Amino acid sequence: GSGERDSREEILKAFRLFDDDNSGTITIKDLRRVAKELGENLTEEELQEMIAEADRNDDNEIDEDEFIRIMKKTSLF
Amino acid sequence: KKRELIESKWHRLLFHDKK
Repeated sequence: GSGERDSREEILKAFRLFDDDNSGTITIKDLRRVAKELGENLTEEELQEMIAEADRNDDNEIDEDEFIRIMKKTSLF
Repeated sequence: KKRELIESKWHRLLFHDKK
């Protein structure tokens, strides 16, 4: 009985931390920013693969639902 | 397995445990 006290919260924290540009969605720019900050100098292509893996909206930004989905998918949360 | 290799990046961003 997690309910309130659920992985959803942690996902949402990660979503916010990722969404540096505060689009309410995680963009390629956000992913690059995150990656660079961690040290991961990821390419356009690498990022677009990640994008495409999560994106089912065809807008190029990972929305909360998509993020939740892939976070579950990958056992990230 | 591209799927795995790509998922590994999402994994790595958050699981960036120092390394």
